[PDB]
Amino acid sequence: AALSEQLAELEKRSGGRLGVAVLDTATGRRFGYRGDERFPMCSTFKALLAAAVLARVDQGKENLDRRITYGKEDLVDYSPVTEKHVGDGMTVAELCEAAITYSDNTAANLLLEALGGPAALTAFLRSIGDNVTRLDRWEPELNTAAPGDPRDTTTPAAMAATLRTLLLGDVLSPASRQQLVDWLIANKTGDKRLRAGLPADDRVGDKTGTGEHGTTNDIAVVWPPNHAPIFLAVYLTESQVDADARDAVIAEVARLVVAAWVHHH
Amino acid sequence: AALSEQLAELEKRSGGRLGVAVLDTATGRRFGYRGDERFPMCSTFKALLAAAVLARVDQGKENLDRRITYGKEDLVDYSPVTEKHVGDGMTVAELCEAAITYSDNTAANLLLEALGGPAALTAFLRSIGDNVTRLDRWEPELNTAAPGDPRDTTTPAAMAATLRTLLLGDVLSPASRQQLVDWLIANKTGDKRLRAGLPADDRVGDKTGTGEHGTTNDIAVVWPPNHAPIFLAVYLTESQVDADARDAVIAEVARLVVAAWVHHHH
Amino acid sequence: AALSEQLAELEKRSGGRLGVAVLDTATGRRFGYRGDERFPMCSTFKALLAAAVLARVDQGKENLDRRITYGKEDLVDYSPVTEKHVGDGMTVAELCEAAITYSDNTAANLLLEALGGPAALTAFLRSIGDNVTRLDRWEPELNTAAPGDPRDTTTPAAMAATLRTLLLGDVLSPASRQQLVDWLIANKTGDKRLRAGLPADDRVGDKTGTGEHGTTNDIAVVWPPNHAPIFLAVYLTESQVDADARDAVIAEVARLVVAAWVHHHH
Ligand code: NA
Repeated sequence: AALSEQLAELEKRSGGRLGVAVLDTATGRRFGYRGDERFPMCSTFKALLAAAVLARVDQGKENLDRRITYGKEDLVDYSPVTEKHVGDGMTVAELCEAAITYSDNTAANLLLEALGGPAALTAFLRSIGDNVTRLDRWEPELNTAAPGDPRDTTTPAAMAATLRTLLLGDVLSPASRQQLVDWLIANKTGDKRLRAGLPADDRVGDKTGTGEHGTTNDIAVVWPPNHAPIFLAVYLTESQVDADARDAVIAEVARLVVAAWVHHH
Repeated sequence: AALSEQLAELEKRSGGRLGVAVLDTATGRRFGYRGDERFPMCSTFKALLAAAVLARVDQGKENLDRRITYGKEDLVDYSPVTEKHVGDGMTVAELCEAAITYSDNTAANLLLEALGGPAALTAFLRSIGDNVTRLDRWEPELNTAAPGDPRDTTTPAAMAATLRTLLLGDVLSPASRQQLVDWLIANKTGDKRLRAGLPADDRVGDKTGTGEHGTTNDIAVVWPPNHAPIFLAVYLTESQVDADARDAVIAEVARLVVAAWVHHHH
Repeated sequence: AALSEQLAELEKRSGGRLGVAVLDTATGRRFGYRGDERFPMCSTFKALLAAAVLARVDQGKENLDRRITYGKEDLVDYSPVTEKHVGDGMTVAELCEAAITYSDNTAANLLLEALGGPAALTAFLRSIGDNVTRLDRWEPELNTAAPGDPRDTTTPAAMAATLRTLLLGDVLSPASRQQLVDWLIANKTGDKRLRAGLPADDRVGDKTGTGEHGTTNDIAVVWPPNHAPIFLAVYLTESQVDADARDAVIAEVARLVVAAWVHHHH
């Protein structure tokens, strides 16, 4: 396969370990490069976090309008949205929007205790047939991305399959599926990653992840024109190139994937 | 409200952080002073622990007559009932009664074991719509009550609303609801707190909490004569006065809330 | 009871603490020697781990054919099967077979991950009415078997009753019940323990456990000829004799139990 050889070369240039999974729901075709290896998910877990909250909203156990207040001691790093509402708090819906579109870390911590902690998120994932993904820690510790540590990891194939189930399955109500899609489409953190390499007329929703040990992740749902959605999970870790080059690797994966798919047609 | 100002002055005299929530089920009237701030709940969680046990009994995954045995090495501090039954053990019902009416710490640990741990209690609370309260540790570490630590915390408003759903809603069976009510009414540890400030003809059940960093708590269900229950959750932490004065702060909160309620009518 | 006196003297020969539980499903008779006390499970938990995985297969949330891959660095000690499939991985069914019949430790960790962790296994046991057994750690730490540590423990009576409900109750589908039975019957690690002392015409399935502090365990389901199943949970810890002599204690428990049952019938 030419795409696998292309990704192996791109992986070698990055100096780290690269994981790619593609799921085309029009064809059923799947592609994987290290698709069944574990990678630190980092903030890419926040897409699953909002899904578990929306499921509880569907169950009548949670309300998007419920207001959550907090103090300045509850703020952790990379919280550009929650740092502004120490005085008035934020609603659950506003916290999910901040956690997805701005990768707000404190918002994720507040939503995690709304669920009951990382084990509750893992249990929700087990409840929908994801027997692979696991969340173990809170922010910011879940971003350590140490080699050999299975904590807070997923595989590209499992993540892509889980999002297909979340966005297109019967797990969430039609209202919450659309809300999760709307949040991912409105992401502001991934202009340099998968979105950069995708054709401009593609409708894209995505959630990014960044961690230590040169970790750069991006997960997307892609709607080509008059085309069923394509799910894409890219994970890069242990890489030796700088932050901008790691983003370009993700963008390069997008270009390689699209160019592999123009051959299938 | 004059009550908010009165509690502000009482909070000032306490030197700490005071949290108050009132839930009046006869009218629907609610009141809160820092009702949405997190407080170390300490032993007040044992009311929710017993409810989670009773829910599993209603579930017939648990039996109130089931006997649990333990050794002296399993005893933690302040366990006045469980320390007397190292030889013969205690039933689940006896452990719940000991955990509520005497705030027995080892009894709480054994019941947490019967649940499957603090995360199992949190999961039960999430199953009944409490998205705020969390238990994270066992006895006695859950009582460290460090400022800024969200572990083992609740808010006054959440605890009052959860106590209401457990005692009035249909989370528990009628028999289980009456049993939890009976345990709370039979409490022996809270005579100097909310009970002290309430009118004598009030039917009251309560659960106390005490911890480090000058922490003194009390949650209660109060039935005035010919009156639907009123749920009351009071949390004091970081206070700078001794334990006797902290109990007096809780008793004064009951006096102020009652005085505010009678002024609401006459 | 003579069997109680006999187990008492045998316990003292072992130099440690001995726990025995018998559950005869033909008559309902149950026997216990320290059947209420907690013992470190060690690998005996893997029988419950496979049941929890089989329950999810019944629910359609897991597939026995699902392949799991792992790396060289993921292997822990005592992993005779998993160490040969770093390249090709293994299916869930293959991991359950290795975890049960060879007591493979890495296979158990991979299956614990498929569940969501030790707390997920404990939650499954609470869901079927086992309010006693708890798993807290992963391999190999769960085999520490420190005296007084309630982590990763069960009681003989709870394990026998749980094994009974898993193999004969409505928890699992008949297909997964038969699969769990077939795995236990195919165990390769218990020839020197309970199986050694049982009559040769008995059909036996078992799961062994071994840990530090001289811990030697074995749980079994025993089919005598034309007789309903008998469940037997034997736990030994803090033993002062070597590994072979600890194995011989378990075999002697089987001999003592069978002889006592011979007296029950005649
Ligand atoms: Na004892």
